[PDB]
Amino acid sequence: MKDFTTYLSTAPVIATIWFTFTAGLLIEINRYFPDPLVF
Amino acid sequence: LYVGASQSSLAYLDGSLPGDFGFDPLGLLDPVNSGGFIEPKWLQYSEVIHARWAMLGAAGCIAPEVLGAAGLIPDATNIKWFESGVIPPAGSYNGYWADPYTIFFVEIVAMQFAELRRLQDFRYPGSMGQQYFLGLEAIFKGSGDAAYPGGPFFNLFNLGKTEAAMKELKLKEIKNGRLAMLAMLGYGAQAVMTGKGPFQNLVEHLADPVNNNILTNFA
Amino acid sequence: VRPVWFPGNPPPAHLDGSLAGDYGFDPLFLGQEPQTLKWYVQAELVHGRFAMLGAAGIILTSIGAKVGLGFPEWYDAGKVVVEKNNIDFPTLMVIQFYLMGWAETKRWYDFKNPGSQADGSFLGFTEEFKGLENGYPGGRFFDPMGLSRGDAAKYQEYKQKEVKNGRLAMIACLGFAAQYAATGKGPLDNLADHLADPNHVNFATNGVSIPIA
Amino acid sequence: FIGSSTNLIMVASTTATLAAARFGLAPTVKKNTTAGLKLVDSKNSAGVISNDPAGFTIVDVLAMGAAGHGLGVGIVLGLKGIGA
Amino acid sequence: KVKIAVDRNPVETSFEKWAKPGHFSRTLSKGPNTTTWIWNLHADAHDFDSHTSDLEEISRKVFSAHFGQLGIIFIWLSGMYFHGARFSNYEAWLSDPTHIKPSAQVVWPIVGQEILNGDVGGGFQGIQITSGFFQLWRASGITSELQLYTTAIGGLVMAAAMFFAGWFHYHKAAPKLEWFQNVESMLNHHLGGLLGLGSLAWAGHQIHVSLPVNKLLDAGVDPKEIPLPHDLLLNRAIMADLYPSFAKGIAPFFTLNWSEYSDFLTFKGGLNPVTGGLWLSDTAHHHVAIAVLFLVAGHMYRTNWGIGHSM
Amino acid sequence: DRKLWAPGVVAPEYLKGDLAGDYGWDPLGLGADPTALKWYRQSELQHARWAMLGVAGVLVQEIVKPDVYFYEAGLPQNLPEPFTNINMGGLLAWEFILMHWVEVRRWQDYKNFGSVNEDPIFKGNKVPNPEMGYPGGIFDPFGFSKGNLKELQTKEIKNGRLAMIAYMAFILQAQATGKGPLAALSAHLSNPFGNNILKNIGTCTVPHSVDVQGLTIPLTCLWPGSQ
Ligand code: CLA
Ligand code: CLA
Ligand code: CLA
Ligand code: CLA
Ligand SMILES: CC1=C[C@H](O)CC(C)(C)[C@H]1/C=C/C(C)=C/C=C/C(C)=C/C=C/C=C(C)/C=C/C=C(C)/C=C/C1=C(C)C[C@H](O)CC1(C)C
Ligand SMILES: CC1=C(/C=C/C(C)=C/C=C/C(C)=C/C=C/C=C(C)/C=C/C=C(C)/C=C/C2=C(C)CCCC2(C)C)C(C)(C)CCC1
Ligand SMILES: CCCCCCCCCCCCO[C@@H]1O[C@H](CO)[C@@H](O[C@H]2O[C@H](CO)[C@@H](O)[C@H](O)[C@H]2O)[C@H](O)[C@H]1O
Repeated sequence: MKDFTTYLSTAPVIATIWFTFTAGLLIEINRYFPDPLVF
Repeated sequence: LYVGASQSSLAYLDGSLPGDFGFDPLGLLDPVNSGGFIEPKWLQYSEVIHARWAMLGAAGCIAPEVLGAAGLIPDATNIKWFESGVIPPAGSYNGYWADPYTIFFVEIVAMQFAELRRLQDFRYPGSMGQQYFLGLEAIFKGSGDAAYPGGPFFNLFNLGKTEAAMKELKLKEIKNGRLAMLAMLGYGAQAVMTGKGPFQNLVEHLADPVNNNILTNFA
Repeated sequence: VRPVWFPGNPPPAHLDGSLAGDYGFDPLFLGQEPQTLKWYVQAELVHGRFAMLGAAGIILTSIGAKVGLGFPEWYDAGKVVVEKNNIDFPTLMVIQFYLMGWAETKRWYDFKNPGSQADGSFLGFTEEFKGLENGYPGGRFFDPMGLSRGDAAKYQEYKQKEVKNGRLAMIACLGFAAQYAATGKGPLDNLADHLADPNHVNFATNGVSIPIA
Repeated sequence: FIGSSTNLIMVASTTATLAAARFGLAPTVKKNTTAGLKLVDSKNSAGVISNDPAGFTIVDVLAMGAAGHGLGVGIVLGLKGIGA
Repeated sequence: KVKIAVDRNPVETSFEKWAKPGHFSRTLSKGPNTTTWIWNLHADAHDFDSHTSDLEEISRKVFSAHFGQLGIIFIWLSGMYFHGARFSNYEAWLSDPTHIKPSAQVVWPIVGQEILNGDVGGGFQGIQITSGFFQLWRASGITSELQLYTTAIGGLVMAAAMFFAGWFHYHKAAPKLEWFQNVESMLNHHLGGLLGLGSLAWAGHQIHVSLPVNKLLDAGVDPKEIPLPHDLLLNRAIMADLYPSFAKGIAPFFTLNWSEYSDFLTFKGGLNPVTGGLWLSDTAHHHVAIAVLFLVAGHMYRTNWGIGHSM
Repeated sequence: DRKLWAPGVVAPEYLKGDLAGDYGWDPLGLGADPTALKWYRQSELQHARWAMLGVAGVLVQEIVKPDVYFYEAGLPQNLPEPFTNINMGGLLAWEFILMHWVEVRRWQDYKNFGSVNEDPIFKGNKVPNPEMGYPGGIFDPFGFSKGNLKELQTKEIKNGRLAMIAYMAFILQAQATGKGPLAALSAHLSNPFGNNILKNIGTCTVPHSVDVQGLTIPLTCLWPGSQ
């Protein structure tokens, strides 16, 4: 389990998780606030 | 002994196991570099399990038809084995206390306890005689052999008192099981060909063996 | 020696029979790391204790609905209370997060720092918030009758009953959701139907649990 | 079908193959042909035992049976195809 | 002696190596000091020969890597069958194949991308596919999204089996080098079993399902009223009506009266005028012949008996 | 040593012949645990004595009142005067209260032998209670224990085991035939081949439910037969 969590802490895994989180956040924002051109 | 014997098989087939008639053309019981399910212990145990289920099936699939002919059971029962409900497409009996999926659940829960407890004794010999199981664990100690647990219930009448007598009975169990496993293949092959019952097939082959056989059935 | 979940299979090493309800069940080794195991212990107890209140709430209100006492089904109670009593959903929800937030954060920091909530910081209360064990905060507020501070053996037996009754309630709440989703009726309506026809009214004949049936 | 042209052809074909191997007029599990199309002692691995005097094992029968079947099928369908 | 030979519990199943990048290499296991290490790790990941000089270990890695590939391909196929059952216009296209465009990919409505859901027809909006799956499924005789969904579930069960096989044949029962070096046995099974049996089995599906279903489709019968494949497999009278020779059963096969099966085993050539594709009766007689040819070919190499050839 | 349940069987080590009616018969090994054997022996004594009273009740009642069916005597409308149509609830009240006392007294004797062997009211009144399950004294008002108790314990357990099988015969015969145990014998003797389990089995002659003074009590047979 400790080794498994270390594997989940590897650069590629963290990147996939972090980028999936960031992409999701941006998508959801555009899903609830569509066509945002200006502040 | 039996046709197909090979010098290669004579290496491991020394006649200790029940039904060793020297027949291993594909070299499956060779202990050298063995592993997975291709190993003597699992394969002998599997032949006996298949054999015991096949002996009960060869009788269960041919019993209702015979008894129905003898008039000992109502015609309502007396149904063909493939028409019992195991394969609804081929037919199903609507006179059970519950529907088949309800009875099948009862089967799942029952078999899982029976099979997984039998498995644990093969994996950890003597384990099923330790943890409490309503006092039944007293009869599940088993022996060092998985296919022959024996004990107060599995060997109720203590038959096979001597090593020789038990060896003979083990030879008779494997012989009758191997025959029944072949009968069960016949029952399935003859149900696809004629679409009739195993008993009916025998009755026709006696009523007229020439016009009632596989070569005639092809047409 | 201790009864295990799959008879014949040795218990995992991180499970030594010390914890209440230890039947050596951790097939995915999720509690292999100790500190993680302590967290999951409080998690199972917190989930289980809520499920026990939930199950007892659904069963009583379901009995009152089975009889003619006008108690709404569990899946309809939320709307009845708000509508009949003109209660503002947003206000009730935020009030809950305020109260639960305070109690949960104090329980959280006790886990992070055991005994740290008994300094008198909260209205001068000290001993009622020290905590006896992980997931077992005795004292005079949470154990008002002293059952944990009297007869050590009785305390151990009570802990076994609590975890087992909590795991049963957690299974029962999953059953109340699955049965409502599959049948659309209440839990005691499902029990009456089964009792009436146990061989023809069950999951195998609900038309949903087994799709090929 | 019994005694029919097809039946006779099939029976004779399989019989001829079995006989050829049985009398060393064909390759066997213990007799293998050389590049010069000969017949020398082969070295079967499984080494199935045969009480048969010429050591004709069941594998030899299986092989001859297949060869003979193929021969019979080809002859029957071939004659049918050539009208004969 | 050709035989099954394996080593038991050769490699432990732990995540210890998962947390040690470059464990497979003597140079890479030391860890990274420059960015070149990252590239080297990925570039030398599947070069087993460079990992170890043991052929048996390399062979065991290759075998399990192939089971991993087979599992990947199965997931891919299950997705295609699933998207055909849940995100496609196949059922409408079955009724009107000359006008409705095949589509099996629907996009979510976000950032304006829903424009990609074109008006493909059949009351459906999605991306037009060109993989040819709709025509393959029609040839196979699939007429419902239920059949596509069931095959998708089957493919995932097969993918799980492939990944299991990969783990089992590397960590539990790893075949020894002698096993892999049985080229004569491998060719006999791949020609006779994989190819010949595969072709024979496919002929079975085509004769009992593809030919009657497609004959009814070409006759103009609505896909809803066509008999289900099992109805055709369990009833000979229906198949006999569509193909008179089925009334004779398999007698003609064992009596060498093959000419009787001329109505489903044909040599027409050319193209079916209704669909523009090859005749399925021609594809059926073809796969039956392929099966026979490859069954013979798989009995050429010597194994555990004297008969056969030595490469 | 002693006679066993079968020729060639070896008695379990825990069955050495101490308890009466010991044929070394424990196929499922439920007596291997001493605590369990003690409870199961009490349970066997309870089922034996109750079943012997039941066999005798069904037979005596059948002879005295051959018109009343034992399987349906519990129905209040079939109660003898002046108990006909008596409030069944009130009747269960007496049985629950009385049985609960006697059953908890006997139970406490199991938990602590010789702990409840005295009249809780009129002190001095005490039962000998030589062995658990055998109180004696007021319970043995004729002194038959003062003799060969072990041989009498054998007759009790043997007659009890036979009565337990018989009672279940009466029940199953009642369910398949609809008649009591002497009426069934007569029907058999009337036409042995005509009336027998071969034909009787396959039919449950018991309704699915009965209304007792306003309450529906669900009823079931011991096998899925035509009901
Ligand atoms: C390229 C594929 C492939 C190959 C070459 C092998 C090869 C081998 N396997 Mg293996 N295996 C595979 C795939 C493969 N496997 C898959 C996908 C699984 C997961 C289901 C397994 C699970 C598995 C287990 C659990 C075991 C093996 C074992 C073995 C070894 C000897 C057993 C044997 O195969 O005898 C021949 C196989 C049999 C006698 C059993 C036949 C049962 C099959 C399922 C019946 C039908 C097979 C046929 C292809 C089905 C066609 C379709 C059907 C509708 C007719 C052998 C080296 C055994 C071993 O380790 O020995 C040391 C062993 O224990 N395999
Ligand atoms: C939980 C199950 C499990 C566990 C704990 C292990 C553990 C281990 N395995 Mg292993 N293995 C498994 C399942 C498992 N395996 C299965 C199912 C297979 C069949 C494919 C294999 C086949 C296998 C081989 C052939 C080898 C190992 C090896 C090893 C050891 C080191 C390699 C390693 O794991 O690093 C971790 C490696 C990875 C995380 C890479 C993942 C590979 C996946 C399948 C590729 C997926 C790519 C994706 C589909 C497409 C990407 C496209 C892109 C655009 C995103 C290690 C102790 C190696 C060894 O023995 O040590 C030298 C060895 O050579 N395994
Ligand atoms: C009838 C026998 C048979 C069959 C059908 C196969 C089939 C296959 N073998 Mg193979 N093989 C066999 C015998 C057989 N083998 C024998 C006897 C040996 C020892 C000499 C080998 C040694 C061998 C090696 C070294 C390799 C293969 C590989 C393969 C796969 C190549 C991928 C492909 O093109 O097919 C397409 C794929 C499919 C059609 C999917 C269907 C596959 C199912 C599971 C059919 C079952 C095959 C299996 C042998 C049946 C037994 C399983 C049982 C043990 C549980 C393929 C599925 C390659 C591989 O890695 O596969 C993982 C490979 O490297 N085989
Ligand atoms: C893989 C290829 C394949 C398969 C699977 C089938 C399968 C089938 N064909 Mg077919 N066929 C094929 C290729 C194939 N065919 C080819 C290539 C041709 C061209 C020559 C034909 C031409 C053809 C014709 C003309 C006909 C068939 C027919 C049939 C059906 C009946 C078979 C029969 O009569 O008895 C065959 C005997 C058996 C299948 C043996 C059965 C053994 C059983 C399954 C074993 C069970 C054992 C087990 C232990 C039992 C216990 C069960 C458990 C619950 C306890 C059958 C479903 C007939 C039909 O359509 O019927 C309507 C028919 O008329 N076929
Ligand atoms: C030896 C050898 C050697 C070499 O080396 C190789 C080889 C050759 C491979 C090997 C082998 C061979 C063989 C032959 C095998 C076979 C098997 C079988 C047949 C089985 C069966 C098997 C069979 C079986 C189990 C059966 C079973 C059955 C049962 C239980 C039951 C059933 C039933 C009944 C009653 C009735 C109903 O109504 C229905 C049912 C439900 C259905
Ligand atoms: C003299 C003698 C003997 C006898 C023996 C015998 C009797 C033998 C024979 C045997 C036999 C009787 C054999 C045969 C076999 C056959 C087979 C084995 C066949 C097979 C078939 C096949 C393989 C086919 C194939 C195919 C198809 C299916 C399709 C198309 C065509 C073809 C051909 C390709 C004895 C013992 C008495 C001893 C003493 C002396
Ligand atoms: C050789 C083994 C490997 C291939 C196995 C193929 C079969 C697998 C089992 C499922 C199919 C069973 O085979 C099934 O047999 C019945 C027998 O009544 C056939 O039934 C057919 O022949 C019977 C006579 O025998 C006719 O009365 C019936 O009208 C006709 O449809 C089904 O059409 C066929 O589908």
